[PDB]
Amino acid sequence: GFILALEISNMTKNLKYHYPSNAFKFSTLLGYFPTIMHRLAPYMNLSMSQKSASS
Amino acid sequence: GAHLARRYLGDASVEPDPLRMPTFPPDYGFPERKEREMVATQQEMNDAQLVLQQRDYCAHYLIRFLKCKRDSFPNFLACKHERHDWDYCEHLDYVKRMKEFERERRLLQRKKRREQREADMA
Amino acid sequence: SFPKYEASRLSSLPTTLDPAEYDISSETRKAQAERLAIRSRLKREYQLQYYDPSRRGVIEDPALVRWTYARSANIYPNFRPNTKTSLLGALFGIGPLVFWYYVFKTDRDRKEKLIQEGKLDRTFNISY
Amino acid sequence: DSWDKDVYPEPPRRTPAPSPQTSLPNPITYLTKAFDLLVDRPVTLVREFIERQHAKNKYYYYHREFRRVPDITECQEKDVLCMFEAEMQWRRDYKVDQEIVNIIQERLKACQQREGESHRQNCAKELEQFTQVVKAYQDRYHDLGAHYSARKCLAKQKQRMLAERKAAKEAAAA
Amino acid sequence: KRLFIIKPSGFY
Amino acid sequence: MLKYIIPTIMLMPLTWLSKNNMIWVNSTAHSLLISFTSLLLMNQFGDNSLNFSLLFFSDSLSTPLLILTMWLLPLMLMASQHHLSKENLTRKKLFITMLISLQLFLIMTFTAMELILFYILFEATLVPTLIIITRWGNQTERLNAGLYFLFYTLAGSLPLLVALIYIQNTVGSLNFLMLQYWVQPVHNSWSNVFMWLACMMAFMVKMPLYGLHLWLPKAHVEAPIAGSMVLAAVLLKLGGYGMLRITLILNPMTDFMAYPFIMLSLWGMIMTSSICLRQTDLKSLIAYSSVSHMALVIVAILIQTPWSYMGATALMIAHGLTSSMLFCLANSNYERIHSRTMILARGLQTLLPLMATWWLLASLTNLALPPTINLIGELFVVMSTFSWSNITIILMGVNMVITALYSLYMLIMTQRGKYTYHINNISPSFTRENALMSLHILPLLLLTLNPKIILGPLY
Amino acid sequence: HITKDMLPGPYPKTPEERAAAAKKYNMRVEDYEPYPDDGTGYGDYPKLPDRSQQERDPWYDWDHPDLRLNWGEPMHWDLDMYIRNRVDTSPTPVNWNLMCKHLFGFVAFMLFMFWVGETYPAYQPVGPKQYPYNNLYLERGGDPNKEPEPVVHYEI
Amino acid sequence: YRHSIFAFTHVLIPVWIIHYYLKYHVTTKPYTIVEKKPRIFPGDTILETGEVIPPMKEFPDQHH
Amino acid sequence: YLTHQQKVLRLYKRALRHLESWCIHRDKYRYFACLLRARFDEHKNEKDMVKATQLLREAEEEFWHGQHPQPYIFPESPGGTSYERYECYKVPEWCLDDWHPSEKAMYPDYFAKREQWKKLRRESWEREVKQLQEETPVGGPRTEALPPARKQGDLPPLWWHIVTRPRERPM
Amino acid sequence: TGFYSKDLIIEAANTSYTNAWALLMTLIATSFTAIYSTRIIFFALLGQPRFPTLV
Amino acid sequence: TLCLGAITTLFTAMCALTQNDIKKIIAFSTSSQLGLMMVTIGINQPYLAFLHICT
Amino acid sequence: SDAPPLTLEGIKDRVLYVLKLYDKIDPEKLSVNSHFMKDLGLDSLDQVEIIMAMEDEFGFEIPDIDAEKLMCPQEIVDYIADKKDVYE
Ligand SMILES: C[C@H](CCC(=O)O)[C@H]1CC[C@H]2[C@@H]3[C@H](O)C[C@@H]4C[C@H](O)CC[C@]4(C)[C@H]3C[C@H](O)[C@]12C
Ligand SMILES: *C(=O)CCCCCCCCCCCCC
Ligand SMILES: [Zn+2]
Repeated sequence: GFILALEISNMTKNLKYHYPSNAFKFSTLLGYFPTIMHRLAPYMNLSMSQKSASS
Repeated sequence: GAHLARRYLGDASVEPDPLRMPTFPPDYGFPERKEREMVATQQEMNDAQLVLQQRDYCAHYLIRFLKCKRDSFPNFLACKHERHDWDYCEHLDYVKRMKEFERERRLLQRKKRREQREADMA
Repeated sequence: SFPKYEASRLSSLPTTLDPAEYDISSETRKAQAERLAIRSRLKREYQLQYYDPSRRGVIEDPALVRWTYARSANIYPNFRPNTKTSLLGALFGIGPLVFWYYVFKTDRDRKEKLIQEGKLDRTFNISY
Repeated sequence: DSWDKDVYPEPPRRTPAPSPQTSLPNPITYLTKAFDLLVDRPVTLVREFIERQHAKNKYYYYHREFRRVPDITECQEKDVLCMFEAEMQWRRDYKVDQEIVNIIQERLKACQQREGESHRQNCAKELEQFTQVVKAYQDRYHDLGAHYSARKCLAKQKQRMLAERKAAKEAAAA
Repeated sequence: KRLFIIKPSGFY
Repeated sequence: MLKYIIPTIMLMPLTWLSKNNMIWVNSTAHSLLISFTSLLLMNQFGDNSLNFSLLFFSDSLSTPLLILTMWLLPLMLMASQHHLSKENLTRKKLFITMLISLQLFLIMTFTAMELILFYILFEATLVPTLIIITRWGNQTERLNAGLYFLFYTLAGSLPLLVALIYIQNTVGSLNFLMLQYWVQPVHNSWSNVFMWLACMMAFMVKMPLYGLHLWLPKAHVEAPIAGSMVLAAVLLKLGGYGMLRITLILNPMTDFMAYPFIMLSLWGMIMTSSICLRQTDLKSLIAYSSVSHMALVIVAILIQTPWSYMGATALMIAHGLTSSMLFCLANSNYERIHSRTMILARGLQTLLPLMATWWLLASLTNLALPPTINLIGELFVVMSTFSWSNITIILMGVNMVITALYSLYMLIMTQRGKYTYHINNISPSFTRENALMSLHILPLLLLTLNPKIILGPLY
Repeated sequence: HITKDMLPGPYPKTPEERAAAAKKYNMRVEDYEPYPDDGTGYGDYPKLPDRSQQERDPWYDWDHPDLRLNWGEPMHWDLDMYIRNRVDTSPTPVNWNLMCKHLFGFVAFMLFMFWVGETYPAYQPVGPKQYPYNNLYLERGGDPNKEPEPVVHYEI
Repeated sequence: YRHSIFAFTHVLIPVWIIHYYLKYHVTTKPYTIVEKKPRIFPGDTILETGEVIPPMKEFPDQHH
Repeated sequence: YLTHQQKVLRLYKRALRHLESWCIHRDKYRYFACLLRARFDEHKNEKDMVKATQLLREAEEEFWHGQHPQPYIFPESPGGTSYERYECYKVPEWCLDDWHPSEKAMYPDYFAKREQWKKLRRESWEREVKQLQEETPVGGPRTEALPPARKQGDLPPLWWHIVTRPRERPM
Repeated sequence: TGFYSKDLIIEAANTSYTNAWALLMTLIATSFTAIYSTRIIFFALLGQPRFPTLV
Repeated sequence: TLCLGAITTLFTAMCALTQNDIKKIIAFSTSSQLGLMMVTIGINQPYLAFLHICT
Repeated sequence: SDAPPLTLEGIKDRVLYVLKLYDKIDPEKLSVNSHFMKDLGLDSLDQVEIIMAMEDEFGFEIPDIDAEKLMCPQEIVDYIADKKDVYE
């Protein structure tokens, strides 16, 4: 891992562009688990609490 | 290890079954195997508060080691002589388990050979 | 060129990618004048009271009152029993009660038999 | 003594004699000596001063005794004056039975801690005694309900006697 | 250069 | 109980004969002494209850509710001083008179030994409660809130009277001590099913039971602060106390007649807890919070286990102190901004640092943080309902999650964040308000050290 | 002290009412969109976009910076849900549909592989551990009254 | 001096209170303080009775 | 709205910062910062508003597909790790009027100056009202910008809270 | 400090009757520990200072 | 527990290979280390898991 | 948190010290009251990156609405000082 990490780290200094890999954005956003669960379950629960439970 | 392929990606009877071993009788194969003895005794292991998993034939070396730890305090950079005695005896005990495994592995093949020969010829 | 953006309920369409922020017709920009015209008028009305040194208390916000009055006390007078309200009410209101009754009733009927028959482990159970 | 050894048994201790082998001095012994001097001594003197003050004034309190009264079985049906005393007696026994189980549980837990790793074997008269009393306690008081009473306790027994009596009849015929 | 730190009345 | 009944009655002459400016000092000072003497009721024995006379008695269930009832009257007097400042002197005395008479009926209700004496005093509490809401409430909705409160109770109480009088004719007595020995099992017939309902629905509407609760958000919100404190703290417990008594003469029919009411309460916990997460009114949010905690009490009384009754007794005492404190806290803010909207005033922890510590402690007890008695009572009910059915752990668990959410939602909404700019009249907390919050939280936490005095008869 | 004519009312029927409602709520008559008259008690309360407060201009001088509101602005029916603490409707770097597929795929793949690894355990080649005294019959609490089934291990 | 005062009002007075508490109120009740029995090894001496357990059986001497 | 000039200017700033995030190393960023500038330099002016929009819409699509998932954010900007970290320390000034006299006596100088500001604020309020109802159309103001004082000795209208706002690091 | 606990765990994990896929993830993760561990050193210690001028 | 740790010791480490914030990177290290402790519990080595906590 | 404060002189020196390192303006002709679009001949795109180098010096972003209103070095000093509460 150190050997793989070192060589991959050095590539950042090579003057060149890159690509926006999906597998990169999957790890950057924590597998999307927050963006979905922390945005969906609150919406479902808080919508039910007002539309069904109360009104 | 290395025999997992021989257990899944190959023949089955060639490789033993860890959950069921031993399969063949305990005497067939050797000339009156000498029963394994135990230096320690139940009353001695009980009074040393050895963990149950440590109540094996390798005991009576752990008991020696524990005495050194209590009788050398504070000398935690010591008692290494007793550490290897119990560790070495543990190493030998593990070998026997492999030796039990290797014995089982071949006897299954020998059963394959005997059945194959009599079945194929007839 | 690039794949478009799929807008969901919890993911609004970015304003840059919305095909209405670029074209600005005569009427489209006129509407944004009224929005800023009214909202700047309220900003003025708020600031007259906000900055007044002879005002101590709460600046009652009629928008806030209308929000609470619509959420609590104005619902029933605008309620009509119809197919949606009745079917939604029965499903949300009565469905869970019926669902839970059979889960517990079935569970307790099964458990009762195992105790009369002596097939339930209660060796050390003396706290109920 | 502080408590009755018969109720709360205690196996005799066996402290092995120290057998040091290393030349180093054991710090624990020195701390033990220092503790006995800076802590154990001043505490002992202050208690002894207080202990004497309790000898100048010595008053006694007594363990209340309740003489047995007729139980619910002898109580006449719907007779409150008799049912009342039997019910009150039953409740006191119920509380006594609860504490008896606590005594056996405390003995069970002390054994599991006194015997260390060798507790599954060395604690067999404690586990057995705990199992027996719990079975006895369960039969007497269990499933009665929040509004438990002597009448409800009696009915539970009578249905257990009938269930056990019928089983004996079937076995006897064979 | 100590400045005045505005806090709510801590007397009550 | 004449050592407590008579002095309470004497609070009425004291208020009316006291100097014009000393009405609040004498009633508060002398009502606190009555609370002090209420600690003599703790002479409880392990086998027999403390029977005083032919009319009144006190077991381990009545005692904690009596001490709680007599402890709130002095507190309610403090909370009422601000909003009665510009009140006519005679009308102000009539207000203190209604609160005294309400305590008089409560202390006789919890100690009544005969179940029709209980009914008369149980039903008599409506008149002083109805008058307080309808006369000294602020909004127009008090009138409609008073009607809802009156007719929900009577719709249940009146059948209860027919059942109670019927039980006396069949059994010959309604004395509670007699019923413990002359009680007979209830056969499963349609006639008994409706006897069972008549003996419980009156108490269910007061707990309240989910479905029959559409007066608590009206009464507990439109009432003055003193009305809200007693409505939530002691008046909801009359239904709980009533059920803990009358279930003695309903066995074994409670085995199957409890199912529809256990479901309403178990599923009513989630429904009411969820409602709190979307409330736009700080006083209504606290009011709905009571229906969820009293839902646990209904389930606890309907499963009839020694742990459930010990949990039910502790929960009722714990809720009374916590709910009374939450209403007091919501009122302190209302006395400044004079509006109940929860989002109107925010970041109050920056302007009232100490009052925000009372908010935290009230919220911690509301969500049942151990070892507070709120957790002890709630925990003992989960243990008992688990044995009743292992699946109830799911519904109990989900409510504990939602309970923490709405408790901390109001703490964050009103204490944290950023202060509202145009709110410039947040004066520092008065000593009266701080003392009012202490008198709730301190006894609530002290009960954790000796909790056996609130665990009820089955301890 | 607000009169009943400045408070929310029933669904507007004629265009004239929709004009008064828009003026009442401080909105353009064109932007004023009532909720559908479906009978769920919405009345004439304006239907605003389902945009959270987290995706409002952070730099604009709001009268309520934490709420991102303006004094006198019509509040969203679900404002309490859309405050900056609860629900975020901001655009994401990845499309919502693609996010669910990737997350479900990863979890679905991982769960299956654990099951595969459960029916094909990895274990070194060794016979079962052998213990003395009938496999520690007495040590494991075995009653010393019933005769244990003898177990003997031989050297090898 | 600062540590001497701290070690007196925080380590010495509390331990006096605890030791007084444990020695004369906690240890006077059954099973309040339960200590695991000391480990006894083959070839020891017991202080309570002077018993000398037999050392052990002879070992099949090994090496390595 | 925002004209057409401003959108490209805003997009250019975002593109560089997102590019700055991918590159990290300064030397790479300078190499690509000018390259990205060139791609803007190619299509400067160019008139043809209809075609101008097409280049911007294509630009926005490219930016969205290539934006960094986790762009660098300044610590004290929306999204930063220190955004509003000191809002809890910012107490308004009207709370000082509620101070007890025994604790005002600890700052005799500070509250002496406050009376001057409060005295100043009261006297100037009437002119500020006049200054606002004269420089405003009949149909109420149509912008949030406020006029300055058209005189000497007159303070700008609506200055009290703008001037007296809490400091950025009050403690 | 880490060696005396983490290394013993991996030795016991490899040589124990265990889930094969679960064991693999443990070994992969240990390699992944070095990659992000190195990410910290390179982007904070090595290279050239990317912080503002006045520090 | 073995699988619960293995998924966590791998997923959380993966999320850390691309995080920029220094605190978040170290946070995802804790989850990976906790997952490893769970794996230790899953292979019936409770005392190794305790030792890993202390170290 | 131990960070030395900012003075009016310190802000002005750094604002010019960054522009003087810009290879698009003559240092001799660079004055505090010197426009960017009307005196030193700079395009708007250059102005935008003027802010970026300015923000990266003081370590805090400037709103784009208020970023496209700083056309003089003195105005930058006014904005940076005002935002960070600098008075002497
Ligand atoms: C010992 C410690 C630091 C000494 C040092 O410089 O190393 C000093 C710092 C402040 C002191 C404490 C504070 O003075 C507050 C307490 C009051 C008294 O000084 C004695 C106890 C008391 C709790 C002190 C104990 C000790 O002297 C302290 C704790
Ligand atoms: C037997 O239990 C082995 C299970 C897999 C664990 C070891 C995996 C790593 C093997 C690397 C050496 C392979 C031989 C070159
Ligand atoms: Zn007021």
